[PDB]
Amino acid sequence: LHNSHQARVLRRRHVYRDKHLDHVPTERARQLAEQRSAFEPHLRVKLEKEKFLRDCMREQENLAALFTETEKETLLGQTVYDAEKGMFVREREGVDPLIKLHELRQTLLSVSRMMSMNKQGRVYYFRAIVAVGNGRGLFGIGIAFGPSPKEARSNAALAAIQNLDHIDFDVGRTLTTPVHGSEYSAHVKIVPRPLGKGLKSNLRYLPLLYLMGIDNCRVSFYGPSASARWFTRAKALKRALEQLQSRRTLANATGQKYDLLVAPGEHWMHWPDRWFRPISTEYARMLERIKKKRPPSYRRGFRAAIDEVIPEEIRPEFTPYTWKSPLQKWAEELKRKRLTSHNVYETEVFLHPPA
Amino acid sequence: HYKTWQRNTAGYLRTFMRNKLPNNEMIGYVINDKHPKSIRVACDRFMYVMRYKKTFRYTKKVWAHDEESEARLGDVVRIQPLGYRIGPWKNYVLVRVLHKEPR
RNA sequence: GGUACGAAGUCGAAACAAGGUAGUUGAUGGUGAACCAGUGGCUGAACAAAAA
RNA sequence: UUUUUUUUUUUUUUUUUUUUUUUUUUUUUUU
RNA sequence: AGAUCAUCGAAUAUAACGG
RNA sequence: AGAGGCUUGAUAGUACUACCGUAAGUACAUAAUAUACAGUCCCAGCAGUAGCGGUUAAACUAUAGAAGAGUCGAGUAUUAUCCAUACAUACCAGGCGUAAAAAGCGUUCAUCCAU
RNA sequence: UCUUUGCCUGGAGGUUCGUACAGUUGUAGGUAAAAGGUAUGUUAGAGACU
RNA sequence: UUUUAUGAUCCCAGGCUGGUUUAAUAAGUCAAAGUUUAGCCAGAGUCG
RNA sequence: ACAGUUACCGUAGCUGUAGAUGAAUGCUAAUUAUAGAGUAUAUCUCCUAUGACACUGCAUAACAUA
RNA sequence: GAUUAAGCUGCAUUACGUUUAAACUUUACACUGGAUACGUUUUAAUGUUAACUUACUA
RNA sequence: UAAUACAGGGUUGAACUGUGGGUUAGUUUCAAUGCCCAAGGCAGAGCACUGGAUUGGAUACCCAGGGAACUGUGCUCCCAUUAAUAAGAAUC
RNA sequence: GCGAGAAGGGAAGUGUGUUUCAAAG
RNA sequence: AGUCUUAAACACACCGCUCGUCACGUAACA
Repeated sequence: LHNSHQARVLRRRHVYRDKHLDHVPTERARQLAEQRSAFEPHLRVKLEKEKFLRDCMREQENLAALFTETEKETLLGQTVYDAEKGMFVREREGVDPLIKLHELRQTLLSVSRMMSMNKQGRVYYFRAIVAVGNGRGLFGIGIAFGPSPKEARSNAALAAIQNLDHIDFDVGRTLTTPVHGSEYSAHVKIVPRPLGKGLKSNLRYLPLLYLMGIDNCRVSFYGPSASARWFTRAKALKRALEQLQSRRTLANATGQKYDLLVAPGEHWMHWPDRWFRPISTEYARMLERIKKKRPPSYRRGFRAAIDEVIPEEIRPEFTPYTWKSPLQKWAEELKRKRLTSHNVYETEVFLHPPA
Repeated sequence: HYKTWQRNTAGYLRTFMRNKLPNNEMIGYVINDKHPKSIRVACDRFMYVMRYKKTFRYTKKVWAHDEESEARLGDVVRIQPLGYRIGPWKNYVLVRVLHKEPR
């Protein structure tokens, strides 16, 4: 830094800087040192150990799991109900039936129109981009084509379902660092928000946010495209924006360091030994360990008297005492009688008078 | 001129310290020692830019005075200011010489 | 002399695709208008194109 | 204008290096 | 008493001292 | 309507400091519309880059065109001014294939950079 | 991923050692699309064959 | 002998600074290259 | 902070929309009597006034002891 | 004749130019000059007029 | 672009050296073709130029002649400007 | 005897200003 | 005549697209 003439006539420690005489630990330098110790013990290598008994004596066991004639000879020889609506709906139609269709939401983005030339005139076909994804931990974008706008929408949604991808979202609904995203001119910067404040984004795109499962975030689009249309480039920005997110459980596993939040205390790292301390003990073998273990001589626990708790109904609030004021006793008596009623208290009446 | 908020940044404070010396002293190398009891000391200063956050360098050639005429061309020396004007060009006084060039 | 915009008439068929018999460019010559002849460079170059 | 023969003058890229053979070793998201 | 970016008007640069 | 100036073709997310779904001008009175209709007909005009006006389009004129469908309000609106909203005035935070951008090839001065 | 040199800001335009030396994109009358390109169609006195 | 691209010679115009709150996990601890309104410093001489 | 520019895709360049209100202009309102901050705002011509009457002090030895 | 030699870098009226360019008070809370004294006193202060381009206001 | 003379660059072997560097003006050489000037000539080619074709109404296309231009120690870099569209360091 | 430019923009570019220090007529 | 391959500044797609001299009119650098 600042290699001026004045600095060059003062930083020189010596007239000659003998770099070849420097002492740096190299690979060959250490190899020679070990060899010098051996008086006139050299490098050796070992080959892989190939044992036939590793698989010969184990492959037979796996055969017993399929030796049955009914599982070996064979080889080597459309609607779903929707009870609150009650109407037939196509089940498969190229869609996984296992996945519940009554738990997802769709959001129409745009309906673009294209033109096609032929020998006679012009042919127009519509298109749409529909994003389908659960609003908890799922997101997806699909694209397709169709002859009419109504048909295009349905076809576009189909691809979104089949291309559903998981996200890395924090349990606590709190991101770590703000992510940034790009494809050509675009920039989509997601600014996190404090817990308990809610979402803040464009009203047009509001539904989109919800669909993503992201809470407490400020999603803003900084010029999705500066040329042509702005719908196509934008499609790929989402994909390469949420992949960069990281949760606590991810960083802690590799970081092997304190990665706790502020409100909870040591929730993911604290692992009490539940298989060493609460180990079972029977009365038949307890007498043998009394004469072998250290005698109990300590004082550090007062609340050390508990056993199997049996559910029991109690009413601590309604408990007359010799120190309660006369008014309190009266007030509690009337209140207790009201809750114990099973004819008037546990009933719902619409009109006030007994009509 | 620097604003009030510009006097607390680390970039400006660091540059200030380098420029600032006891008794407003300066460091430079002599480039002309032709006239009797006269030597021109070339001092290098620094400045900070609040726009691009980068510091540059600019030379400042000044005239000095020597009693014993011990300093010679190409020898880094130390100068001290004075509260007067002596001679047509003389504006500084020598204290000591750090480095000496062979002959 | 030259240049901008609006309207629009006559005289010509230069660019596109090898028809103008490849076509832009540096410096000259020439011709009522597309610009044309020669040398240098480029492809932003079309067709054609091997056994004993 | 064709063929043949025997010594004048100007000029100097036809033949002669190659399957582009390093982890193929590098050219620019999308239509 | 010390230190303490110069900018616009398109542009056109080497000048002053002693043999 | 205690009361006036604007919009009445599409397009614009219409602001942010406390609260951050932890709640009524909640119900009756008390429910409607203006892409109904009138005049001119490449002429008269409007407007915002893109535009409309020929056979009548919510785009020109007109609200006794109906107690105007809307936003402000004792003001409203046009023009003008600047660091003119990420047309990033480009360290944060844009480029140098085809598209506006790398000097014909090379040794040297100063500055910057390097182990 | 890092050091340093050079260059550009949509397209577009200008009077009718002294006739030397040096130097030059910019103070408009006007405009809202010039343009790279993947694919389809069409044309082709451009190549081939049922 | 002295300045000179780190701008020497040289033509026109512009005097320098402060001002409390100021929303957004740009939550500024001084409003972040450059924006102002009571204000500070400073602004030759002459009766011949 | 977002839309639009043939009814395919990178650049580039435009219209409306934010805030700061330190000019001018049009329409309509003087409608209780508790209505404000800054250089108090620029150029040029003719004529009149100022300039001997400007603030204060007789403590400028005054009004002066049954 | 006795010294007889007068009208601004300031303020005001009128007029021209420019889209635009300021006159109405019992002017007495302060600061300050003078002074033995809150013993006097002064337009540079203060309060009202306003095309509101601002606060507050069942 | 066979032979010969002068002096460079690249590859490998030994010795020596022991941080010598990247970029580069107020700088310096070279640099196709065309033009001025100069030297020139007796070959092969051809711009201008009346020398044999035009049209379905106008032409340099197809032959031939043809005094400029074609070797420079010079004046000299306008271009589609000479081996890609980066002069260096790091990851194979 | 004391006070009075309290109505000043005419000069200057490396200047006017700002910042760091110092000042027992 | 029906296909295949390549090229294209046209895609109301060759009755396509597009340029120049001259004539008249309105203006800014005079």
